[PDB]
Amino acid sequence: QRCAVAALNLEKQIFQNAQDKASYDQAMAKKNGPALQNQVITDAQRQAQIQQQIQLAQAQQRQQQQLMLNRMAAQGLTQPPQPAFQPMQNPGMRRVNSTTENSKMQIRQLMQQRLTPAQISEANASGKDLVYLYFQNQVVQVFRATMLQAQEKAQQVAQVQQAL
Amino acid sequence: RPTPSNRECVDQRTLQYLQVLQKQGRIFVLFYFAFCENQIVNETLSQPVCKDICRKLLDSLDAFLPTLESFQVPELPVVNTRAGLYIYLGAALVGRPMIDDEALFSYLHNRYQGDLQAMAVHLILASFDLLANAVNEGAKTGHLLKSFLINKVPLILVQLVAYAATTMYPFNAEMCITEALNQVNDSVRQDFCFACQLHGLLSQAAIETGDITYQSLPPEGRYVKEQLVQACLQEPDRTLKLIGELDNMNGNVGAAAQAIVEICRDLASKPLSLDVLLLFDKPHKILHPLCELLDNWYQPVYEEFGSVLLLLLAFVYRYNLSTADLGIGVDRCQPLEQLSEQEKSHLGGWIHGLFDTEAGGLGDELMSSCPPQDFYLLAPTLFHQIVNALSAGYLTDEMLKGGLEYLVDVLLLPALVPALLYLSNLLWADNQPIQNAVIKILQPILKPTSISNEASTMLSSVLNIVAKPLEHALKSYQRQDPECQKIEPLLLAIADNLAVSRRTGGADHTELESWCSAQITNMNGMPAPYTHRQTLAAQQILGPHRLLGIILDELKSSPEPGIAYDVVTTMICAPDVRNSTISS
Amino acid sequence: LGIRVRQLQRLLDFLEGLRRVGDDAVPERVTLREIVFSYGWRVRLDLTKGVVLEKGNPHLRVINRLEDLVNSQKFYSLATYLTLSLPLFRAFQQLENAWQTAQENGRGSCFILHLSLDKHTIRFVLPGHQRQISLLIQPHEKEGKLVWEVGRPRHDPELLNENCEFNRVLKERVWTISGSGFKGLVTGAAAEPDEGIE
Amino acid sequence: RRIAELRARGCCQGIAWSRQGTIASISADGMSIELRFLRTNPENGDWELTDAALSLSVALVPASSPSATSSSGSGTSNTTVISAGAPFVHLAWAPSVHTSSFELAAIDAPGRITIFLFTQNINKPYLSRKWDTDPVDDLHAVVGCYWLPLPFNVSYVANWVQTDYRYEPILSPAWGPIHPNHTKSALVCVTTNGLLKMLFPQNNNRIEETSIELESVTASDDLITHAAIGADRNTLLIALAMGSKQLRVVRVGIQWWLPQVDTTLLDPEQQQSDGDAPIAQLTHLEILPSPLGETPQTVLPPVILAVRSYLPQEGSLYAAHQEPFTVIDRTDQPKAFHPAFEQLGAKNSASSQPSAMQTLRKLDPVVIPGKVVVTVNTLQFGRVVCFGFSDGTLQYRDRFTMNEVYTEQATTNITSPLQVGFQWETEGPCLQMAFAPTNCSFVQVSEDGSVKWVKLRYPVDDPNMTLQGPKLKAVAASLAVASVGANIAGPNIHNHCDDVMAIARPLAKKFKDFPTAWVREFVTMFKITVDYSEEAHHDQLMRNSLLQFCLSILNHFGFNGDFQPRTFSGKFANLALPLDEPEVVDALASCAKWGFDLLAWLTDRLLALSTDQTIKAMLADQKRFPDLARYLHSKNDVSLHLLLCSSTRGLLSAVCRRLQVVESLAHRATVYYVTASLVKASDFDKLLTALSRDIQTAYIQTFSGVATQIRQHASGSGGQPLTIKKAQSHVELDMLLGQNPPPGFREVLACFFGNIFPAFRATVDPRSVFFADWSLLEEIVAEDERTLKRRREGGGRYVDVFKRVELCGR
Repeated sequence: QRCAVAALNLEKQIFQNAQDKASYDQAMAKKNGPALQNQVITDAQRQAQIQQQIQLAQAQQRQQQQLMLNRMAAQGLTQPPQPAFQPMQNPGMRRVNSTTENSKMQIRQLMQQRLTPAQISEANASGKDLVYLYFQNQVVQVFRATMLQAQEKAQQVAQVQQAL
Repeated sequence: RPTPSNRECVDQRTLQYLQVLQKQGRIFVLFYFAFCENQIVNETLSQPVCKDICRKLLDSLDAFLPTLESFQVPELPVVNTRAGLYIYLGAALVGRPMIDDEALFSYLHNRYQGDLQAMAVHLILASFDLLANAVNEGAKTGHLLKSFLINKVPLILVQLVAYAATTMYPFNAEMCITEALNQVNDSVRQDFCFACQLHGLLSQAAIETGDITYQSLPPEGRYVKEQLVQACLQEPDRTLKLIGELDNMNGNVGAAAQAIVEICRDLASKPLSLDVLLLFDKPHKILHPLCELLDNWYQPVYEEFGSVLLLLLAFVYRYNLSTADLGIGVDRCQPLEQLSEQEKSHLGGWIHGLFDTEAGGLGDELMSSCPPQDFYLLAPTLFHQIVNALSAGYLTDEMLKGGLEYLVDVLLLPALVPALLYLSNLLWADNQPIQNAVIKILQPILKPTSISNEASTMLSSVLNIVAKPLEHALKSYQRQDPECQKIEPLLLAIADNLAVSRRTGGADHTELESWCSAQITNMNGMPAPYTHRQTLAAQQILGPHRLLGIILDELKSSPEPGIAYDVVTTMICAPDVRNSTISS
Repeated sequence: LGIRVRQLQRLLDFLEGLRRVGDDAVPERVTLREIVFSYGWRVRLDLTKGVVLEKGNPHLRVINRLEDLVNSQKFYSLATYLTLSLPLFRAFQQLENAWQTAQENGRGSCFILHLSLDKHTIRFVLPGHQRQISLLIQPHEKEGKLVWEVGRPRHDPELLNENCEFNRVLKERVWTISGSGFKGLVTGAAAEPDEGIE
Repeated sequence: RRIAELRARGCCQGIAWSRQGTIASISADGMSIELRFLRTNPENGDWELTDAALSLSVALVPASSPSATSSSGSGTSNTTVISAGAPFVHLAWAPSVHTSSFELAAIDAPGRITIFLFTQNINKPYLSRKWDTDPVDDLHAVVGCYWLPLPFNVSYVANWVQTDYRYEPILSPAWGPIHPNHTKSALVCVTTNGLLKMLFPQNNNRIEETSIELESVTASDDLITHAAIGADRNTLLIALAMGSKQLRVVRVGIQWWLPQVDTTLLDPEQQQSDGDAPIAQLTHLEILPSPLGETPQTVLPPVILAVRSYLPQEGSLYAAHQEPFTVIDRTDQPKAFHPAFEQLGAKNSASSQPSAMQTLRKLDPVVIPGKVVVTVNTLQFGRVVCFGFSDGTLQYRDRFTMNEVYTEQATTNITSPLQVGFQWETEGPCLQMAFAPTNCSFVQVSEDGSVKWVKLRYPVDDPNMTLQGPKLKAVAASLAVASVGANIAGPNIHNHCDDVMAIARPLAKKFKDFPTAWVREFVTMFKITVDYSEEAHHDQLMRNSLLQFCLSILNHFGFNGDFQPRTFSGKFANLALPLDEPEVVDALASCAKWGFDLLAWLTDRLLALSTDQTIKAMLADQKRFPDLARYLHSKNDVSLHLLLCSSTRGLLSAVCRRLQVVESLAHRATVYYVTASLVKASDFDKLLTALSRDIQTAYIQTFSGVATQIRQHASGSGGQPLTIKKAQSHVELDMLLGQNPPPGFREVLACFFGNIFPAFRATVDPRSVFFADWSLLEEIVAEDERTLKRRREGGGRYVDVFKRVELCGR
């Protein structure tokens, strides 16, 4: 039965993967009528953002590798999953830092559109925003590393069907 | 909206309109004859309509001659207006009279009856009385040159015997106004007929409107040839005593002189009676037998030489002739030398017994025996040396006057023509001593001491040869020193009555400054105005090709073609006086 | 509605790559394809069924069989990316294989993340929070040809002179052409290995 | 010959073509003036290009109104002059110095004159005189005109003669006099009689309006005797006019004047003087065999040859020669005629002294001249064109024999062609001509159109006419003609249009080597400072003009001379700049951007060369030039040697360091605490762009430019040390060995100790980063790159010159 669980546990993890790869982007495409839909852009943004956290909680439900790292300590198997081996890859503490990070794009956009009492080609303080990319692309990946850290421990016990 | 369209050349355009409207009466360098041939032979290819005019003009212009490229583009009729012989005669009688026999008779655009030329001279008189130019009698050929009819009677009678010249003009002499040319200033109708139309049996019982002949030449039993030469300016009739007078200047050249001195002295004066000879006889019948006596030949010998020389220098300078008489080394080559040649080369006082008596204070001149052909090569140099010797103090005024008293009718007076023709270049120059010397030498010449009325008339006949190039220098010096003249008006108010010469067919100041006019874009019997001194004076200022372009542009747009063609044709094919030289 | 016209336009748009392939062109016909490229592997495309699909052979690029679908179906049919990105991935695989002996014991570990289709990142970690280092790999301007500029991220606080001291026996910030990046990758792995086995 | 038989000799109608300052204007059939110049053909640049009237011509407008006036040239082609029924007839230019041109046109109308004005050679003229108050009568002032000459800042005018063809040709100066002037740097036109008058308009006052003319009657007329042809010049201290008044008499009036009493200047041109003899020998009789087709009529005006004699003792006599007669037939009697008469005026004394004129002699070839007659060299008259398209039977001023008909080099060659190998080329029968300012070409008008300029050409590819060795001194000949009347402001030259690039040597090192030995350039500026480095003729870098292509690859080592004019012009503009504030500051910032870009490119190219395979070995270091020309990489011959770029940029850095402080000085006044002050809008931009330099800071590119410049002295003053009142100049060595690099060559066999990449470079090394200034934008790609044609995608992408920004042309 442990075979039948580890199989489709690897599937749950492969499936929760590629969520980061689809969430790396934010696709802010802006380029009266024009107004009243920037809020709907932000709506779809927060939409795609949220529902990652509940899936994280569901994974932390059957996170069963804190109990195998102990046996892994001394001379653990520790075989990383190289997708050059499984050509299928197909069917058959906080992450609120992301919201805290998105929260710094409404205010530093208001402060960029409050330049009508100003010139035309100087409101381009958007030579900034090369910090938010760094911060996101770091926050998301520093915890994406956990998937690769746990998928290895997954098969520490299922080496050969746990029986042979 | 007054806006100028043409200026300074609009006179032709404002003249041709008046002439075309008068046409319905009773209200060397080259010229057009050789400058339209170019525009034809080089057809203005890529031609919308302008080729028709050009080719038809080249076709029509061949009335002078006869002595299929463009198909002529049409067959347009032709009209014989009243303004053809008007222009022809007005252009022929404007300079040296050049109406000869055949070049005029072989002018047949008419073919049957020459009545269109008996009032085209009444019209000229009427046009030249008003617009005052009565300076003319040279245009009174109405009486004397009517041998045309007596010569045309038999030339047609040889085949047709139905001319009846007696009834020909009396339906012309009803078509002239009776206010200008009256019937009893102008009193010409009473004298044309009954005084020329009876010498030739061309009018009898002429109520309602001595035939001396060409054989008056026994000039041996008498010498009335100084009365014939006086009765030239009288016009009852029979001024045919001119062909019978130009056969003495040939007898007295085939024979000896000394019977010609008086004739030459009396023809040298009265220059208004020199055009009448050329009206009737050719120019080469006088010069050629008179220039060939000086080149082949005692007190009176000098006189006979000078009195004969006095005539060539009048003929040459009144009409502005050239060296077109002896071309075929001669004494008549002197018109080229009017410059003091040099000193010390080969002169060395070659023949200078003169100037030892002519200007000295010693005595007379008897033993000086040099050939009379010292007029040339020794008048200008002698006078230049005299002026130099007078500038510095060498010849006192007493010697100067005693010298200058030697040059009146002593056979040395006709030598002053080249002398003070060259002496007029030293007054135009710029240096005070020499200018004042010439001014001091010019005083006992113009105003004389009232001696020898014969010499006085000789001087008054000499002065009108050089009066044109002599007052120019005087006016120039007056302008240079316009503060203290005190001598100059004394001479200008004297050498002024003799400024009547230069019958060379050219405009003048008060006409040139008066027909430069404008053109904006917004009649009592007299004829329309015209004067051939305008065409050949615009042809010199403006280019001939430019004036041809103007004429063509005007004719293309002028209404009434067939009348607008005759004017231009007979204006182009008229005899030019400037660009024509005589020959044998 | 454009039933056969769909396949017509699909083939008419896909045949463009047959001119620019320059490799072993194609052994297959419509309803499938194959553009196999080897030395002396082939990719099984799909055209019928969803909309499209890709299929590969078990080595050297299965790490991106989920980033290729969008590039193939959406942008264009111009997959000239493999022929110039092969050596980099070969180096990736050989490094991840050579670091094997460390993961058994408690020596260290190395991860690779592929932040995008071209911006990649590699990360070394050592046991007792001794270090946590991450190098970014990224292409740059194409004056003559493309050049990879591998090194520490731009505005990351460098934390000067803690182990960059040792890492400066390789200048620590390279730049390589698309034909000899493997030597730089191996020289950068060996140094950290010698520093971790001590 | 229906057009050569359509030539007018009734007036001095004057040529319709003309050229000065590289413009050419023609009167197209009497209603318009057309302009055209000489361009470089921006595509695959070949100098052979005469523009096909793509400019704004000038047209006579025939419409009018009860009261209308001539218009001026607005933003469009409206430059209309109101006509009165007459076409243009005469065009003439006027001397000028670099500031503004002048060009007047006289109409065959009653004699009205207009004057146009060009300001920046932009072929777009304005008006200066309107001719709306002029009479309509027989003035007709076409019979002659003359612009007075403008003086020189010395006694005479100089022109050179290259002699002594051997190891090197030294050159000596010849010189002639210049008599009159104007008492300004402006000028004045005198047009002769309106057949009566004097009528010279120019009295440019303290105000800038061409005041009314002055007149003085000379030789009044009262009949039909008009001055058909007259001509005037300027003899000793005073003018000299002469007329031929319709007869065989020719008169000479000497019009002396210098009253310009000194405020509002008025000038009574009194003191006209008669007295010069009226020799009636305009044509004398030689009566013998009269009825033959002799006796032609004068056709070309008698041009006065001024007294330019200056025989070694003192001045000499003038010569007013009657130009040809040129009968033209209408036996066969070919044209075959143009006797040219010559008359000079001496002063002799047998008594109280009058002046006199004497006819010298006659000569007559068998063709028809008269198209043009132009005097060259101010000494040797000639270039009498014979209309058979055979330009030039040029004959000396004294004794009138044919000249320059025998090639020779070993001695004085005073003219580029006809002596070293060049030759003319005939095009076809013509009607009018016009010569270049250097008299090395001319433009003609044939029957139909204005055929392109007819230039000389060398017989290249001949077996024994190759350019190598001593035969390469066919360059001193082409040089000694580039200096003509009023030529010391060097940078104005057109004879670049002689391209012999099957030899590749005259590119440089000869045609730039000789002007050095010609005017003493003295280009060794590696001793003192960077202060007076602005020469008027050292800036004449023609090596840029031999760029070999356009929008294609530019010839390498021919843009070393292209990088310098940029860092010259755009980096003295700063020092050229309380001006108009809110509009020039952005241009200053846009120039500083390009400056920092150049600094980045240089400090990049120094790397990737600091670690190459360069070996000294004391027997190499001859490879230096070939190994650099192979890579086509001119980043060392501009930053190390040539002794003056290391000064140009050494001063540019000191200027940028001054520029970067104005922002920090002004922002304190700006922000010291409500809507768009509009000048802080640019001060902010300048401060924002004066901090995006990578780590340059412009404070270290000066230390690394001073260190090497002081290091060079240690060798310069220790290699040229060779064993009272002993001169011992030995600066010519520093001149020569430091002058041969500007034409790309090698170093001086000792500047390979002064190459310390360790010391003076590893200190600027840690003021940048490895991979921070090696990956930039570098929009300087316009000059130095050959891999891509992406820049020719649409209407191209050009770079500005004043603002130095991007530009698209579509």
